[PDB]
Amino acid sequence: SERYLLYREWAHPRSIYKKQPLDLIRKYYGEKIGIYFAWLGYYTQMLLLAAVVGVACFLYGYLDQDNCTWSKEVCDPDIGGQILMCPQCFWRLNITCESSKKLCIFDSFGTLIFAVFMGVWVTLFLEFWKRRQAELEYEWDTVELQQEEQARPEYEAQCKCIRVTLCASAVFFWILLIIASVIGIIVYRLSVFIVFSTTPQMATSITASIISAIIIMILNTIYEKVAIMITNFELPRTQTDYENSLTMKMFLFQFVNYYSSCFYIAFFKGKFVGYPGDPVYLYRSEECDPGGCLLELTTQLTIIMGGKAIWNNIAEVLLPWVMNLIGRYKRKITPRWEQDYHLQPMGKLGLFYEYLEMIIQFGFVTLFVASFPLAPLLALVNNILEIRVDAWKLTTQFRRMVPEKAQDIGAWQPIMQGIAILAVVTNAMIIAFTSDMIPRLVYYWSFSIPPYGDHTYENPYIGLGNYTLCRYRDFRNPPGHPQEYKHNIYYWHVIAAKLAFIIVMEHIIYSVKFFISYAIPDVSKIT
Amino acid sequence: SERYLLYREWAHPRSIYKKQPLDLIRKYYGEKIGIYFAWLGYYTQMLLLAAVVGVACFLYGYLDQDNCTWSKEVCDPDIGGQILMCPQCFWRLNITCESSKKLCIFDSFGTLIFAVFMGVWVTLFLEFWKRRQAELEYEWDTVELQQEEQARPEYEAQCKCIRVTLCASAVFFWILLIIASVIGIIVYRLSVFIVFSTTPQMATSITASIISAIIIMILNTIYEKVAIMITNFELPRTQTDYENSLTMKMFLFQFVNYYSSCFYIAFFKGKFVGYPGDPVYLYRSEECDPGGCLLELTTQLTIIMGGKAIWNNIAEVLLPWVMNLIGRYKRKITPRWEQDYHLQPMGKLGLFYEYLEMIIQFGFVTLFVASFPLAPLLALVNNILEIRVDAWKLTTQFRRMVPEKAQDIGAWQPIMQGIAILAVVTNAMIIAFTSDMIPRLVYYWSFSIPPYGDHTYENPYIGLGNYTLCRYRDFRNPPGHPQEYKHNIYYWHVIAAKLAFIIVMEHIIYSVKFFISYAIPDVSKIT
Ligand SMILES: [Ca+2]
Ligand SMILES: [Ca+2]
Ligand SMILES: [Ca+2]
Ligand SMILES: [Ca+2]
Ligand SMILES: [Ca+2]
Ligand SMILES: [Ca+2]
Repeated sequence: SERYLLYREWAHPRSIYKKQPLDLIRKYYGEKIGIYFAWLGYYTQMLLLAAVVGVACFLYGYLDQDNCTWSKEVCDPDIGGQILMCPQCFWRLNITCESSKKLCIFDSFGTLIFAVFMGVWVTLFLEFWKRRQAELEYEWDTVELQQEEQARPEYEAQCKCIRVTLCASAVFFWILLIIASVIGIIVYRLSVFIVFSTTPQMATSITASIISAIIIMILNTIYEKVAIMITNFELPRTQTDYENSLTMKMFLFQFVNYYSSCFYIAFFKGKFVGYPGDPVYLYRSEECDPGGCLLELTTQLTIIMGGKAIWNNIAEVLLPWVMNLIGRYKRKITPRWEQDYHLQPMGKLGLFYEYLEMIIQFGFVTLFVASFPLAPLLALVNNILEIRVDAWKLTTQFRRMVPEKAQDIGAWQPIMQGIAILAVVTNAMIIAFTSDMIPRLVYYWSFSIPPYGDHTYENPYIGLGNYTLCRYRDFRNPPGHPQEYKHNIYYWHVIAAKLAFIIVMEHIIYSVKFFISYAIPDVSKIT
Repeated sequence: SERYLLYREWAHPRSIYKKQPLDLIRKYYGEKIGIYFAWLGYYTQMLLLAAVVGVACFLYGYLDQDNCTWSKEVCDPDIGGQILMCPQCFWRLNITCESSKKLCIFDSFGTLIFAVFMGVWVTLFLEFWKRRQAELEYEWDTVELQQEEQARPEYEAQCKCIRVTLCASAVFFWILLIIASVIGIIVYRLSVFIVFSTTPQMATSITASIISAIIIMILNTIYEKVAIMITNFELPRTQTDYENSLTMKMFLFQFVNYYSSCFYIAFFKGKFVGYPGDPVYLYRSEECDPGGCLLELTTQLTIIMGGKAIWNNIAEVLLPWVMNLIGRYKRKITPRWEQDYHLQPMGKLGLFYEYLEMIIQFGFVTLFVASFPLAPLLALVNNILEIRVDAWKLTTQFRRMVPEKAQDIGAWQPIMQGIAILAVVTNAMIIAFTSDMIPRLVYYWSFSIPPYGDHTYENPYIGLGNYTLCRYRDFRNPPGHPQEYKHNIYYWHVIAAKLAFIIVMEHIIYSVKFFISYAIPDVSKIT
């Protein structure tokens, strides 16, 4: 009774805090299932330390929240009460004072330290993963005879370059489709901010994040179906080619869907707004708060990740169980074959979707870690739950999966490598453009001086208000400058500082990654 | 008589324009010699197209030299004759007019196009090289039984972590030694510019380049001897470990020696000079011409490469021949063994030094290609000569080398990969900081406008001259500014433009390299 023990001591909510019998699940399910579960466990282990360091940096930021001079000035009625921000489509900073209280934690030097540590942690991730992979290759004898692969039945049924190009054109067309949907989310925020105003922006951002997550979830299944149909339409000569093409297309689409809103908030929202005179029109691109949209990006990421965890895990629990229930309703002693056939077959893909979910989670954790250090914590929790729920679906709900030989996770590993190659740069960008820490450091080290400071060490504006001078979130020329409402020394200084920081961080982190890869061998000494 | 034919149709100055019998030299010398010669031939083939495109861009620059507005203004007595440059340690731009005539060609948009093409060419280099390597692996059956390697006799004579650390400390100490020698070259220019002044800077730069090349050549043999002694002092368990350690140490030292002056001119010389008030002291770091030190870097690179080619090839011809002559003088029908024993043995290293020379040439061609597009041309010539001279030294001068199995060039290939990873960035930097094209483009696209321009579309200064206002090569505040002799909008704008260009070029070129590597498979379809 291998399955009885495998369900009692594993694949059960009660046994969630027990080690995985990797050898036993290899003997039962197969090599691919075992290596997937081992990879998930190692990912959880690394995210544990990631979360510990993130919580440490978050506590550092929370402790320094009391000494946040800018946030306290925002919340100070003497100065913050006199802030007159220009309209987006004349809200004072007071309504955003509490936001600043939770925003100074988002952009603090502890967050930069954690971003550097996250680069280091991503570096340590892949090397130890491949060391463990070689260890498992030796232990389980994964390296065996790789005989010539049999052609797919649909490929041989009808026995092609133009078709591949048409498939690529359709994939890019659907990429433009989801991009247009995200633009609709931009239109939604513009349309719903006015009614919310009659701070409203916080609820608007939360609702927009919820709507975007729901749209992503809805479109995920639609693209799964259409991509399966398209990949069947094209002809891969082997099943491995089918798997690789489907992996590439699904990864591209899920990357775009999940990270389109995140990239818009990090690198597009509020970047190109100009000045109230001659504002940029498309129409009337979204603006952002003085402290940047790092708060909005953090809210969006937290909402997406938590909703994904909760709702997706509940769905993974129920949908196989719902299908089993509906099969049992179709219609008491029953044999093993009858008991197992009335369960959903896994399919030739299998763990592809769970791998895709974990890769999306890795992208959320690494690509956008400069926003809030608390992403790994919840991610760790997710992984914990994931191990059990997946195991449950592989033991009780679905049938038994045919064993497969898999010395590695497959095309997901190079994808992750590329992800890291992007993620470093992305984090740098988030610290530079998205996070307003660079302007604060620039002020603190170059403008408190007496030469720059004082310390020793249509026209709807008139219709919508009776204010004389409004403060905009830009470094452009204030009134009294010879060329007012235009770029100045401050704006180009800040942009140069951001670009120099990006270059320095990219080069230093890449050098550290190269040093770690060279010093740490890909094969363990014990192995 | 294999050697007779191999000397008649190959390894001879007359047969310099004939294809290499790769199969015949594999049958005679071995796998490693054949793969080295094939790699050199393919490198020459790629440098042929590199040189063609470089000459095309150089001709474009020479044709546009007539329309170089800045250079013609420099050579115009009405404006160029009124240029009053501040002293380095008050030379007018007229003495440098001809230099500007040959400098506008150095920094032209054709050079930027050629730098992009050089990134693309470096990308195409390695992929086709490894395709050819796999083809040769299949053809020559290079993949054979790699039995356990025998321990070195000196390693087993005396049967260690502290010793390795001491060796690394000594290597870094000698790196500091050559750095100090380059600093002495900096002191030499400061000391010899005054006597040359009594344009002098051109002759000073040429003499400094000659002296630096001679010093590099002198120190090369010294480091070869000391590195051999140190590597014998340390204990590698196998000959391959000895080869890898020697390769790393020799490559690091030769990289530092050859490229220290180049990096100083590109990224150190004239970068930190400040303003005549409170100048930077160490003492009195070197300054540069208004058009940047790209002319000096081009002169240094051309001198180093041409002198290396000519003198090093003559030495490779003569030194084995000189040793043969001195052996024959020691003391007529003689047998084969007597005829061949009176020749210098190749040694266990063999083609290591020729590989090192070619890697240094590749670094000169790629790392510094943003200076002058004519480097590949001469480099091609070098390679041509190299093939013959090396072959001669392997056939007539030295003895026959023991055949060795080498499916690849070895540790030089990853080194080259890293070189390319640096070279992209380096070229970007040379275009940004070293090349003054970015300030010219910034002016042409942002300062000709009426708001910025006028077009519609101790104190030794008084002792050394009676001038009132001198023009310095910096964007700092001119007199009349509220904070004069200080950074302004222009300087930070230019620095931001340089950093943004570097970031854009790095990302675009890296994306192109990734696309080329992914699209072009590492194995040929015919293979
Ligand atoms: Ca999930
Ligand atoms: Ca799951
Ligand atoms: Ca590594
Ligand atoms: Ca040479
Ligand atoms: Ca040579
Ligand atoms: Ca490739």
